[PDB]
Amino acid sequence: EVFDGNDIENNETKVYEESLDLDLERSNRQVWLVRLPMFLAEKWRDRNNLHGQELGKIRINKDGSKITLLLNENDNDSIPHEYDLELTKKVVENEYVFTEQNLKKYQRDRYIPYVKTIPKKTAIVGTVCHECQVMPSMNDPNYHKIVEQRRNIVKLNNKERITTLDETVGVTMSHTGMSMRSDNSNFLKVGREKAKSNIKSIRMPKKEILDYLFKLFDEYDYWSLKGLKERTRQPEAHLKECLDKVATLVKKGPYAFKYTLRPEYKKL
Amino acid sequence: NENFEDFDVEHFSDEETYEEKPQF
Amino acid sequence: DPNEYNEFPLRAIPKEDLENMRTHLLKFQSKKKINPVTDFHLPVRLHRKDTRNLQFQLTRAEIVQRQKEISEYKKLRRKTRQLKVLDENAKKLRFEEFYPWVMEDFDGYNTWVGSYEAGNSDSYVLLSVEDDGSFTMIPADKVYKFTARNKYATLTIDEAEKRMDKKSGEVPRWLMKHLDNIGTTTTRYDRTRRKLKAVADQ
Amino acid sequence: TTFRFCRDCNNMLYPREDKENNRLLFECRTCSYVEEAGSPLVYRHELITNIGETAGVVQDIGSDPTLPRSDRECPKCHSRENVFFQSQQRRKDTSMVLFFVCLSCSHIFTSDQKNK
Amino acid sequence: SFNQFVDYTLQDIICEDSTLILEQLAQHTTESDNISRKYEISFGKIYVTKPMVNESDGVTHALYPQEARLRNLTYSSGLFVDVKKRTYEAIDVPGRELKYELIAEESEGKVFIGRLPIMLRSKNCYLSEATESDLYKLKECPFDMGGYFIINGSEKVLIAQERSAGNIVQVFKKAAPSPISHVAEIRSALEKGSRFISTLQVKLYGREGSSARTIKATLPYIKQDIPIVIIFRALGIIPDGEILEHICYDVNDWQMLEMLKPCVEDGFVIQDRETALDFIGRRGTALGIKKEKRIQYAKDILQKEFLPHITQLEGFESRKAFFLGYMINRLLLCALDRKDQDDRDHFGKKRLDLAGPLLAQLFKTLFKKLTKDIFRYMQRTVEEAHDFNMKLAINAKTITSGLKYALATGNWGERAGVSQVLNRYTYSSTLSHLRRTNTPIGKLAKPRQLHNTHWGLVCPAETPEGQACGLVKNLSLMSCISVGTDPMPIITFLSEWGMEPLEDYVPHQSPDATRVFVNGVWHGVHRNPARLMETLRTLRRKGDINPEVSMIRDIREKELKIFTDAGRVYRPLFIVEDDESLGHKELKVRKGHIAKLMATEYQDIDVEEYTWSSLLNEGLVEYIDAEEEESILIAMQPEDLEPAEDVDPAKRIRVSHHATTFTHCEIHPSMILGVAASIIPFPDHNQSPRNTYQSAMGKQAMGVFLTN
Ligand SMILES: [Zn+2]
Ligand SMILES: [Zn+2]
Repeated sequence: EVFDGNDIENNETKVYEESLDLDLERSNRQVWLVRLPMFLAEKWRDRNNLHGQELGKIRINKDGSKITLLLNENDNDSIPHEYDLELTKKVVENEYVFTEQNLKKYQRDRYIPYVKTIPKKTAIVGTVCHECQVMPSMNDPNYHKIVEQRRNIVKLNNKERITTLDETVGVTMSHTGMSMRSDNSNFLKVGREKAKSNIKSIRMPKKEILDYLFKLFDEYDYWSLKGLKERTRQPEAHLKECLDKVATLVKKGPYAFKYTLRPEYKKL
Repeated sequence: NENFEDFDVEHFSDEETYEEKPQF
Repeated sequence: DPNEYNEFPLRAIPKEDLENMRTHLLKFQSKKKINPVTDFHLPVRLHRKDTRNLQFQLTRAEIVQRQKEISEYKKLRRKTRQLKVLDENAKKLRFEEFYPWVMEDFDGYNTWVGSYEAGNSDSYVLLSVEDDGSFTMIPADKVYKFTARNKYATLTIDEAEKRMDKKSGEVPRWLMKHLDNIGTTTTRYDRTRRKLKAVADQ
Repeated sequence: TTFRFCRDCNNMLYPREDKENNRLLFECRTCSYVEEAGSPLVYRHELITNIGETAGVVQDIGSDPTLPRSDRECPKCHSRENVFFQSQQRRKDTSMVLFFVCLSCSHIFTSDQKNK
Repeated sequence: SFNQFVDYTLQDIICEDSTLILEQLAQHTTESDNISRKYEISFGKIYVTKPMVNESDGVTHALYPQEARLRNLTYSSGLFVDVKKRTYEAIDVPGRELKYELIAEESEGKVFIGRLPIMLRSKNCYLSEATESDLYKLKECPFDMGGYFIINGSEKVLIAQERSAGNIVQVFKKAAPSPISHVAEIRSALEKGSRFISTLQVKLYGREGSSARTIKATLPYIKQDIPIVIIFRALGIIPDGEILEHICYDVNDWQMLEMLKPCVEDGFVIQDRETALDFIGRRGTALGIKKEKRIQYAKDILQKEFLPHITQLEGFESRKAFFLGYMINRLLLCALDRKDQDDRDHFGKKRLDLAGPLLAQLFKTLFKKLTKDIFRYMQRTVEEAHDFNMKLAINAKTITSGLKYALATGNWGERAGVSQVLNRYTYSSTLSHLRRTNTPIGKLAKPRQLHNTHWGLVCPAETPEGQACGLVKNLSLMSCISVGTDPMPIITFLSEWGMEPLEDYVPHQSPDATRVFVNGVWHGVHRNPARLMETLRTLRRKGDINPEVSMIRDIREKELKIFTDAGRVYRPLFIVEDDESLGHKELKVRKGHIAKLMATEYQDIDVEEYTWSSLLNEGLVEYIDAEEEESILIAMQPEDLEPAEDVDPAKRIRVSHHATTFTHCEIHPSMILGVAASIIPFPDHNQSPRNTYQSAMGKQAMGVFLTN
């Protein structure tokens, strides 16, 4: 959304229906900033998931302020269904959660009236009060599965070895340099697409070509050889043989290297 | 050519030291 | 299991209200508590502006004041070139974060410029506590650290070079105090109050 | 020296002569935060430095296998087993006095006799 | 090293610069030709042939090393790449952004890019899969070990080149006449990138007797030394308290804060991030930036050039500022003499470039030249309207002649003596030349001495007597060089086993936190480092982490360093554990393991094949480099220093060290010697220079160098 700021002309009333000010009454919403391992993060951050379904149940025991998360059985059986929410910071300050949304573009004391401000519909939608980290519980029957997965992370290799060609080396090198096969690819055939265009022109009579030149000079006064040639379809020799008679080329003006009509015919 | 581990000292070869210390 | 505690369901956000909306993280970098509801002069404007040449761009109070005054007044080309390939995610990231987030109150008292923080912007999940005690899950995507700027009348780069230059001697310990007592390069907030009082006295 | 910082902008504070009370005021060079000085000392400079000789003492210093083990008596536990090391301040004119860390109560007791 | 290079580094070099895009603008005088073209040539998978030779008349046949040696050919194999040809067209409407689409001319297709010389007995060579009788049929000696190249029929050995390690902060005391007292430098390098070396020097001006001792750092592409406070504010840490929090990690370190006070005195009159960025952009050396773009110029220098070994991306200014503060902290500890200047001769701070890294950087340079030639030819064809031929687009002779010339003559470029003619005087001479290493020599160090960290890694007495004394070193028998692994799985494992990120690290509320470095990159801190080190060592001893990875816990400095890069010289050591059954420290290897090893050996000369990889896999032995050797205690022999305590007067006097806290044991101390020194009988009964003389002269003996 391209826009210019420092507008004292008040054009934002006409070019945004939505107010530009920061929406704030949701800022009292309590938000927990929760950190996840990659399996829970991949299950919980992909956009092909998350259709508003229930993902778990939160139990808070007030004896020691212990928070446990218990996921449902619908997602997977390899991952644990019980986690502990470690409060890394019980009191979190100066941390908020805001949303960014596109607007409706349709319908000393020295200052400059240009800032290049990009306005967006923003809204403080929460306050972070608890920074939390998810830990798999030690007594779950899938904690060993999580240990095995985290060991597999450093165990597996994401790169494969180079492929060695087991075919005969002559068959491999038959494609190389000296080769019978012509290149059937059409990548950058600029010469092929340029040499196919041939301009062949007949010699129209002198009265006709001078009439056509006078009409085109009446259309527009200055002309270049290539543009007038693609307008007239005539040989260079005959075209110059008429152009020197009824025209002249500019050599020193701002419109130099162009054929323009003679000053005698300019008034006509 | 030759490649020997027996360090025969290059006699009359002081110009290496001259180029090492040319400034005073 | 006995119900000797309080127990809350957890659910994900629907994806219908996730499209065309990015839920970022705000983190004010300050020793004292910052609350935009109370510590900020309403209305607050959180937008995306060019931060170069601070102290010479007008606050919103002066903007609407100048709107009021002017309303009362009126009423051969290179054919081929090499492109260095760059990945699209960081290209879009640079395009978005070329202008940083700026949050300004009405009078310019609180101006906070935010820097994007790429270290752990992909592992954060927000648990919003609803009115009925339930939890709604939000994938946080970007993190911004907001630093307050022009709270103590920062001075400019040219005479900053003049102070760096060794032709001048030791920089005085209370040069800022001398400049503030003179009235040179004041705060945006102080300039806004001066402008509003010079309007209101008429 | 006990360097202290402003509580508005977290810049360090600098001394101020006062006239109406003839006192020392620690003041911020940026945002005019002033407070009383809790000590008259504003600059402290060691020519002979005795700090950093026991630097690196951590609660699991006994987990280092490279550190030697002694049997000298802890004068807080009356325990025998402990670790020891020389002065961690690595000046060329430092002494060779041993510092012993008890592995039961984490006490730092020295082998020095001039001090004792 | 060669197997690692061919298997992965070739593909990595191809995939870094896989794509090459050229845009032909419309250049339209009239609106009838408002189309913009975008021609992209993309490299994909790389393939390597078996070693072959093409004759004059175009006949290509399999080449064997004996035939190459006899006919003065290069024992090389062909490299092919997949090339796919994208072409795009767009309507070149001014103002409207160009949107490109394929015309479905996506031709793709292996094409020849050059011949890579193949070191013998590697995975590409024919002699690796050959049995002893097959070697006799091919007229190759079964005792011949490989390790060399055949370039124009000459056996060429790539001498390992010793270099100082990158991405390490080294603090040095300068000379007395210089105005700078201490310099903390890092030679920052990145392996998965452009492979460019950027030197960041944080220098403390003024001597000890001076008063205005400021600290200034030398940013790349900046003509002046920028003050560290200005650099911190440009990175976005404005307050003096936060800057001193990033630099000094103790609130009571008033020595360090007193030395840091002149720095904020120097940087006081800059108090804004954009002011500091404008300062750095004015000091930018490009001198082609307008007035309003200097902020972005300094931001790009701080992102892409300032500390590239951390990251190249944006949003990591906090990580880079924490690393800068760590650098200034190390500089100030050395200035306050809490630590001395870092030893230049420490062998754990050194790397050895074997045939993998050397041919890797050489092939990287040659492939940059190849892609430049591809772009130049393609630009010439599209400009002059000639036909495009891919056989002329790729000059395979570039790669072929570059590798062949740099392996034939030792000039590594376009360093001398990198590749030498293999010594074939005796078998031991060939072994010594193949395990020989070289150190280039003008610094203030003393690299010719035999350092303490050279124990068990290089031979103590095997060196030339001339100008190469101490510079040319020979490896010990069990010493190996790491080929390098990816640090990213270990970084991820740390992040999910408790290493919190550096972005959320506050030093004053975490005074006992241990900093975690991976390949010299500070990634975060850990609250409890001992159990993290325990589980990491358990993974390495069980084989989950690669055993070449070195893990060091400095308890005194509260640091945990993990090195996964190539070039580290390590040696194997026995592992000593608690062994609560016998109540004393004991080796993990037992007589049952020894019997399994002997059963495997005598089967080789039906039970399970019990090998060195097995001992490494259940962790009876461990790979220890010179950096990890600093944090361990080693017993010289098992049966005397492990169990708790009349002697033969003929036996040598030996101390028991009076300490039972061993973590490792030497396998045998005779393996600290090299190939030539292991021929010496009773070398501990000789004067050491005479052992050096025999190590020199054993290569000039006469024997049977090869059976063929
Ligand atoms: Zn202040
Ligand atoms: Zn004790």
